[PDB]
Amino acid sequence: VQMDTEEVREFVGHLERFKELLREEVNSLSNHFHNLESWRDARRDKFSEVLDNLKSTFNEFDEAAQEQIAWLKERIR
Repeated sequence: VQMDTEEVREFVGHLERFKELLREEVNSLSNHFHNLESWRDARRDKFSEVLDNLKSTFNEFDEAAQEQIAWLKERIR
């Protein structure tokens, strides 16, 4: 066999935990932020967006990670 399936299984598991953790952590952070009633200048607005470009980047990572996980699981046979 070429690939080492045990090594690959372990990485897949880790990729899975990492991508579930980050989505839950960024939702958490975002729900907290948008729930601040008293910070509402143009700075809050500048961060709202910085948070949004983080959220977009994670979900693109998420999508790319899911497709790699699929390929690797297939390779495993």
